[PDB]
Amino acid sequence: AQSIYGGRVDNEFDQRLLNTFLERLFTTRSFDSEFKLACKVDGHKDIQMP
Amino acid sequence: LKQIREVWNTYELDLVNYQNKCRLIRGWDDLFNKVKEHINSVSAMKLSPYYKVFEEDALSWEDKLNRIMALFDVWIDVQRRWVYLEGIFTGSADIKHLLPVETQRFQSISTEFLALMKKVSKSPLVMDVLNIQGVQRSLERLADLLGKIQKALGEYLERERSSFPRFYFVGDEDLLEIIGNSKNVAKLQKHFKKMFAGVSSIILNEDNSVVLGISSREGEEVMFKTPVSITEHPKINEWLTLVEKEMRVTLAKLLAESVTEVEIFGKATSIDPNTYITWIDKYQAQLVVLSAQIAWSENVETALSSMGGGGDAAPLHSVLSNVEVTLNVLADSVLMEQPPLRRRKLEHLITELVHQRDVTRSLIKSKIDNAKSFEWLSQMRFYFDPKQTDVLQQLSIQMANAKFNYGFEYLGVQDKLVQTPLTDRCYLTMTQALEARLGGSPFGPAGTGKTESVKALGHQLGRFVLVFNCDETFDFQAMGRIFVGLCQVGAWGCFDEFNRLEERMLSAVSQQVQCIQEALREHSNPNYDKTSAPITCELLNKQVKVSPDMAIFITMNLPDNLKKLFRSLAMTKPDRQLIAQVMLYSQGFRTAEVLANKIVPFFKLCDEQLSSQSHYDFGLRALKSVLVSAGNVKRERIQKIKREIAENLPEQEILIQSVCETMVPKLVAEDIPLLFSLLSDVFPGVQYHRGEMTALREELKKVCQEMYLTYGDGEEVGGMWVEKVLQLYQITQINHGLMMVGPSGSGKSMAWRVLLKALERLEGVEGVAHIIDPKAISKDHLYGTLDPNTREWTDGLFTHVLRKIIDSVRGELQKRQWIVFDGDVDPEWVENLNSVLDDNKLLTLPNGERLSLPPNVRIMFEVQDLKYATLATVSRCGMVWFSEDVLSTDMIFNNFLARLRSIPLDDSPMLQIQRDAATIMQPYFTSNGLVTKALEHAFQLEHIMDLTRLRCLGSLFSMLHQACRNVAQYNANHPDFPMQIEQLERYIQRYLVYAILWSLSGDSRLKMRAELGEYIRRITTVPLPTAPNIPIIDYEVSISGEWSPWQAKVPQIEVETHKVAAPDVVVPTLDTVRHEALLYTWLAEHKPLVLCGPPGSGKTMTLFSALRALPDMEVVGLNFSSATTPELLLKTFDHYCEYRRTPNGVVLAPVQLGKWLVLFCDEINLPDMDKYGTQRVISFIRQMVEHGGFYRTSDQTWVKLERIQFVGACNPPTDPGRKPLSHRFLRHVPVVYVDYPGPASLTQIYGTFNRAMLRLIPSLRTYAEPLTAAMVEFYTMSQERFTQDTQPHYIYSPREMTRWVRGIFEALRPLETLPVEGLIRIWAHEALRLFQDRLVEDEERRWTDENIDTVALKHFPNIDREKAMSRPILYSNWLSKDYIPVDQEELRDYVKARLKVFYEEELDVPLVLFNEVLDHVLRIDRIFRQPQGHLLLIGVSGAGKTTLSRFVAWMNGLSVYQIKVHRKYTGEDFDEDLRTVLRRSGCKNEKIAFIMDESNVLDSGFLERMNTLLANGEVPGLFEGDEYATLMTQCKEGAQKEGLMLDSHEELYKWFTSQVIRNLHVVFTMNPSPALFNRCVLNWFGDWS
Amino acid sequence: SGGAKELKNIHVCLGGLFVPEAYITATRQYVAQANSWSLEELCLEVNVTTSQGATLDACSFGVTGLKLQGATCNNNKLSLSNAISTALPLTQLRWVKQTNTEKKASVVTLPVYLNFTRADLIFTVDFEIATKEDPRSFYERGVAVLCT
Amino acid sequence: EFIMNEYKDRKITRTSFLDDAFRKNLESALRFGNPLLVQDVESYDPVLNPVLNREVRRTGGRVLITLGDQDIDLSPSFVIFLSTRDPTVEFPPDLCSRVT
Ligand SMILES: Nc1ncnc2c1ncn2[C@@H]1O[C@H](COP(=O)(O)OP(=O)(O)OP(=O)(O)O)[C@@H](O)[C@H]1O
Ligand SMILES: Nc1ncnc2c1ncn2[C@@H]1O[C@H](COP(=O)(O)OP(=O)(O)OP(=O)(O)O)[C@@H](O)[C@H]1O
Ligand SMILES: Nc1ncnc2c1ncn2[C@@H]1O[C@H](COP(=O)(O)OP(=O)(O)O)[C@@H](O)[C@H]1O
Ligand SMILES: Nc1ncnc2c1ncn2[C@@H]1O[C@H](COP(=O)(O)OP(=O)(O)O)[C@@H](O)[C@H]1O
Repeated sequence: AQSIYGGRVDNEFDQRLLNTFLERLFTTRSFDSEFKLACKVDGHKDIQMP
Repeated sequence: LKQIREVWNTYELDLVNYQNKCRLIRGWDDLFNKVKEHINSVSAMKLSPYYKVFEEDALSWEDKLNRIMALFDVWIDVQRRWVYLEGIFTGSADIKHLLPVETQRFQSISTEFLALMKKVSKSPLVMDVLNIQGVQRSLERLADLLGKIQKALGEYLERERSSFPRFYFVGDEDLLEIIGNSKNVAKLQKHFKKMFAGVSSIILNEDNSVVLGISSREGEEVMFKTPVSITEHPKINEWLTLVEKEMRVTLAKLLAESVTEVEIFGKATSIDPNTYITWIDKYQAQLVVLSAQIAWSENVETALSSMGGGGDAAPLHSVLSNVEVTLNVLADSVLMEQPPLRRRKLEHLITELVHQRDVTRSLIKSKIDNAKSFEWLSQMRFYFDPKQTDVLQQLSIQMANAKFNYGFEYLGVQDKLVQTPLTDRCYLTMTQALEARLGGSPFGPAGTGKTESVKALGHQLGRFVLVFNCDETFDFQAMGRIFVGLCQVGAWGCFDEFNRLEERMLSAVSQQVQCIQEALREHSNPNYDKTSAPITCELLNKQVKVSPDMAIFITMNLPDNLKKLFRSLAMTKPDRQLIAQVMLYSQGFRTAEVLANKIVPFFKLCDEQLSSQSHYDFGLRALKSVLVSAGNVKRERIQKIKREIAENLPEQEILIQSVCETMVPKLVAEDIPLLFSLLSDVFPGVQYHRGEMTALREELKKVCQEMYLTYGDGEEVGGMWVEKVLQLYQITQINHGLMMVGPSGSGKSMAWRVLLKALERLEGVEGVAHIIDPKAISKDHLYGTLDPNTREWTDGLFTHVLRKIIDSVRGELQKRQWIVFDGDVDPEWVENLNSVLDDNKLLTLPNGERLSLPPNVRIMFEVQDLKYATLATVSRCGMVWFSEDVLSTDMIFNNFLARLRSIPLDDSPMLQIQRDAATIMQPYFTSNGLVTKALEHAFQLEHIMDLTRLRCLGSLFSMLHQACRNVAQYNANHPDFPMQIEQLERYIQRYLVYAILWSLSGDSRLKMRAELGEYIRRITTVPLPTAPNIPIIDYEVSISGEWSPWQAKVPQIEVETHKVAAPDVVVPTLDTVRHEALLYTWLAEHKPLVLCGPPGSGKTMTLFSALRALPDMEVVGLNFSSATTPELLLKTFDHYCEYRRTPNGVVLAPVQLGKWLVLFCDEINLPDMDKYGTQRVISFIRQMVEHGGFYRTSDQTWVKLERIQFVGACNPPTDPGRKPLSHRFLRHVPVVYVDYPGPASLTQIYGTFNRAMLRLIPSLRTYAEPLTAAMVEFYTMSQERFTQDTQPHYIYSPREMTRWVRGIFEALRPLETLPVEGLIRIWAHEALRLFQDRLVEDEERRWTDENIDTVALKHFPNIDREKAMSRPILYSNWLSKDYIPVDQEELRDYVKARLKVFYEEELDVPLVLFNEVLDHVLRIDRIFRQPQGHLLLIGVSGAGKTTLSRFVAWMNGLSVYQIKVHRKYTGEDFDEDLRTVLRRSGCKNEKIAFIMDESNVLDSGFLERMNTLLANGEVPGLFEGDEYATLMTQCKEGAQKEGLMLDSHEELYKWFTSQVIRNLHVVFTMNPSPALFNRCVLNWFGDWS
Repeated sequence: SGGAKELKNIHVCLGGLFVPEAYITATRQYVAQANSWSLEELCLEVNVTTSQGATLDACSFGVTGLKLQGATCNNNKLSLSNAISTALPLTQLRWVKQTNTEKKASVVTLPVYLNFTRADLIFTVDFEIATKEDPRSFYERGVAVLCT
Repeated sequence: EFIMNEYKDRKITRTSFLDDAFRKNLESALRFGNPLLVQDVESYDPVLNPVLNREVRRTGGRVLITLGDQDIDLSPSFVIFLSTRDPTVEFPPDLCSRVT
């Protein structure tokens, strides 16, 4: 969030979006099999985790 | 070949003297370019088939030419190498030990070269030495030897740099100084600043044989644990490396001891402030901060290790409490007075402890226990281990996953940066990238903290960080060795702004950086982590070993070569709030959080609400400066309260007081109320109080009374001015180098002069100023130069002044010296002063000598708008804005009246009459009832130039002085019955009105003057002129004291018949005599002025006649071309003036004793503005006018002008090439708008000439008045229509009627017994050839014909029904002898026959004679018959203009001459051609046709040469020295062939001008400048029908 | 016609102003001069009205032209909508005493841009979201108030 | 290249106005009598105007061209070709009227 991908970010709000994505993906919860990579995909569908 | 053979017998070697008392050759230009020209000439002539004149001579001369080229090409390089290496081998000491083999080799080479120089000294002939055998071979051998020895010197320097890697930071000359001046270590001490990080001097033994220790610029001193002595280590590199190692070791030992001591303080709580201060004083600031960091980090780590299990008593709370206790102790300690070094250490400790607090307080107390946790691993953690024997391994700094070490390089004391979260992430990402062997590339808007953050990171790790600034501060020749040094010492690099480099520099340094980065990242290969063979890149074609410590940083605002090698971070928005809070807390301020929270938005508003000027700086640097100033103010208030703890002073008032005291001087008049509104918003209910300075104000008041100025206090008159003076004093106290900036017309100069007088009176310190104008003086002569061969240093003006002040002669420190730079600031010369304005306070001359100004000297600039100045110069010094609202009009009037009542004009009856006049005129100036109303009215009317208040009032004051002088003269003429009080009152009042009318709106059209007069009539009650249908401008205030019209003072003149329309014959008229009176008025006061008017409006004639009318005026006529330089004025002085040093100072006076020289300036606005919008000669003349002198470039001495007055004339600025004059120069010189003469004025001035010529034939004398009326009235209709908007050449002037009269007189000159219809037909012919051939449409021509017939009928009705004589109205003097009118067919046949003969005997293409060609031939013939007949052929190209001109010139026998213009044609060649044609026209009488094409005009200077050649008839700036002497001889001889006497040079020049007048016609062929349009007859040579 | 009073009463749009950030600053200064409050004691409070109520409270600054890109306003309570660019009529701008209280989880910081392209952050608005909605969804959907 | 091949028999020389040896090359070609190809005519040299105007002073069996000061013999078949490479340039009337 700070280095690497965060280095390119300039304003606060895209940094906030980057933080949101990073926390939603990079977590111990993602280890659970029924972890949604993206919720409400076309509404009814949801991307699961392999 | 004749010229080539004669010139080769006179060349001289031009021997000069050298510092080693030897001989040298000067003038490479003369001895190369002319020789190359001779080579070209011989090659061309032998190439050309007309070589059957000389065959063997040309080859001999050519081989001699090639021999000269070979010998001189070798000789110049040999001389340069010899002088440079002689300087190196003699000036530098210890050379006997430094490679003595090359010393003896150079001794032999120098012996041979000096033998050759003795030979060439005995024979100073160019070929006498060429004929000496063995010269060329010996010269080539010397060149080879010099090359070899120079290569040896270079390799020795490179070897020495390789020995000590830090020597790569210095240049070759400085390295030579270091390696040569081993005994004089004080010479080495100045170079230590560049090589090392912080040390500036090395503390040596008493006998200068043992290196006891080091120090720094600030004053911090480090004693070496083990001193190294130069005795047993004599080599410079050896003991320098030993000093470096000893510095590392001493730093390590002191760090270990300080850590041991700080463990005692950090054991628990209850820190004793007394012992804490002793510990701080004992250890260096770098070591103190390091010890605090190490203690805090190890304590937090131990506490976390304890907490790892869980809630184990929370020792983190204890660590936080200990940190809080230490912070409270430090906050208390800063409130008490401390030494500056201890203060800086204490502030660094406060900021670092604040960071250490914040970390634990917020990020760690959120339930963290693990010692391997990232949120603890994220922070920069210090680990000190003194067990390691190696110096560089004991201290280890680890950030995130990176594990750096601490290179123990002394950094002096550098200001630290508060660890903002932005700076925290910057450290994180830079450390992460450096771990991955990739340089960091932060980016963002400038002034956000990129370079400073990188430097702070480098200082944290102990790395020596080099900063390479971007703008104008790159030296690519040294960049390679800089990179080599960085890679060989493990230093850092931080480019301040990498994108500012232009493409070539950017690409080159980017390639170098790419190579460096690839070599660096080779150290972290996954399979080559263990580096066996050291990684080596390729710089300067050598394998430079790469040190892992080395790192490169670049900042954007990114190249493709470095995208894959550099990481980037955005620091666009810094954290101003936290920075301000921490800085205020470190300064002892209580409740710093609220103060920061208020101050940051205030500056953000100041970037928003206020206006936008370059000098404004609301950046982060300014905020920090304001904060430190506020800390100083708070400490000063605490100290003052003490002498009558005390933690009750209101902080907000202190903060706003610091803000105002720092910033208000830079504010404009409009912004100040806005600033106070913003203060009332952000800081409500808080008041700002000015410093009283009552001790200085009394002396200021006394000076103002004795300087006739007006003193004030607050809201009364002058309050703003005196406040500005006080702010100037404040800026003088704070810093050196301040510049006072404001619109021209404020009290800038007066402010500093008065304040210097006040300082001299009050403090008792004598103040001597040195006002220097740098624009007029050459920059090379401003600072100095080194001649290419001798390399002798001749100091410049400013250099000489600074050397005189620094030299222990007089007043080095007991007197305050104020170098005031008057003019405009621009990069060209402020480049040198950049190093003097900053904290370096040094002047590095090109010779190499470094000059530091003593503390008393203050380098002030006075400029007007500050728009072409580099931001570096502006930021390096403070400034105060002198708004135009400061200098109030009423205060101007008060100063004027006080000066008039005090200073006698003729420096008691004069003083009495002045006081009476002042008492009379008091109710007008001071009262805002007449003069102020008139001033604002004149400002809201239109004027030919921009209106400046100071000029418009200075002209008024000058005319009032003249009125007082007139009254004095009136009393002088009549001793009895003197000027009575009532007559005085009437005269002074009416003259005051008259002087307002001619000062205000005196440079505007007649309608504008009438509007001003009507407004005055509305706003005054004094006696106005009686007649209400005549402009007030027309009248004159008689010495009796009544309105008398100027027309009554207009006399009549009767010029002689042979002087009709003569070069210089002015006939008196209304405008002429009135402007003559005005010029006398201004010229009495020695006040320069310029007459501004349309071309050919009677400006030069009027002013020239006025000047020569005065008996004490000697006039020298100067022409100001575009390329006119101050050198022209200097030459005029050196020719017509003499320098004497007998007075207190050198004084320049005319050679003619008792004569007031005047340097008349043709087209004073013509000289072109330089690329910084300043005219060199204009600034030079302003320097002469204002300060009454200048500086001699020869000896840098102020010479004052005596009996020199400047008067000029110029066209309106709207015309092409007319750059408006500077406002500073404009206020000195009032201008008079000389408009085209009115109808009645033309009637009178030309009826004089009509009567004069018609007196020749008595019968026609009775028709003079109708002829004049018809001429002027026809010109009238021709002037309303056919304006310049329809056609650019449709301009009409009273010069056309002069040509008209001259032409009619020439026609009647040999003729006699003409009837009335004859005079009318000649008049009609001249009207047709002057007013109709210029037209471009047939409708215009028919309209002109109808008007000609109409005016002929209405003006004189007694002519026969024939229009003039017939329709064609033809004139030719070939058919008969006199200028008799001819018919159509006979003239056509004659012209056709002669044209057939012409193209048969000279040309090759047949010419057809159709109607247009015949008419144009007739016109050009008429032009050639009249001397000074100059023709303007406008028409399509290739239509026969040149051919027809040549044909008619051949018919009339005029020799044809034209310029052979090529691509590389220069001004000097054109002037030589002008000299040749003038010589053939003045002497050796020869009617010459000078046919110039539009393409022939290659430069505008040629057009100016034509402008001065045509109207005047001669070029004053063309004849110089030998040319003048030879032309004088030819003129004096040609005088006695034609029947005149030699007499004097002046009358012979007059006769030469007359001969050029009669024997030179210039014809201009142009394809479809207004000044060039006039003084030439315009012929619309239209395209073939 | 009215001097200072009308200069505040007018429902000036924010899209057309040349420097609308300067307008926000000027409004903040006006509210500060009112009651002599310090400039930093003021934070923007935004309520969306309708039908041009114009019930100004001597601190409300009715502004028009703001476009909510990505959701809708329901009595000042946001709600994600698939239909984008819902016009917001008369979003009243109020300034009140900042109590430095912790903002509840039902608030979001919406960046207010001028152009359709987002390259100029004029100011930020804190809206209350619906109960079911969450800040993460709003942040990722890209909602942002637009003046034009 | 078409002109180069066409007049290679006459040793046509390729040069440009930008070349500093342009005057020397012109003198050599004019004396010997060989065609010349001067490209880069945008920066036209006004020294060529006597040649373009065909001012032939056939005096005393010596046809000469007034090039600067030293007038050189006008050899027959002195064909100087002017050329350029850009199609957008507004030539001055002096050069335009003297060429096809
Ligand atoms: N009370 C006063 N204080 C200062 N100058 C005054 C005062 N009253 C009248 N003056 C006049 O105002 C002028 C101040 O201009 P000053 O000489 O200080 O400026 P400068 O640096 O020479 O030029 P400029 O300001 O036009 O660039 C002078 O002509 C001075 O006589
Ligand atoms: N009142 C006059 N009496 C006599 N001659 C006059 C008068 N007015 C104009 N002239 C004539 O008009 C001409 C003006 O002279 P001059 O060429 O010096 O003009 P100028 O205004 O100084 O020109 P420029 O602006 O080009 O320097 C002269 O020939 C002069 O004799
Ligand atoms: N985080 C910070 N804390 C304190 N001062 C800072 C900080 N960042 C920048 N500064 C100050 O700003 C001034 C200029 O910063 P600079 O490094 O020139 O920025 P830039 O790299 O954009 O030119 C420096 O004098 C520095 O003291
Ligand atoms: N009236 C004419 N009759 C025949 N040839 C003409 C005439 N006027 C011009 N020329 C031809 O034009 C050629 C060059 O004209 P030139 O004098 O250069 O025109 P310009 O002076 O307008 O450039 C000459 O060779 C001449 O033969």
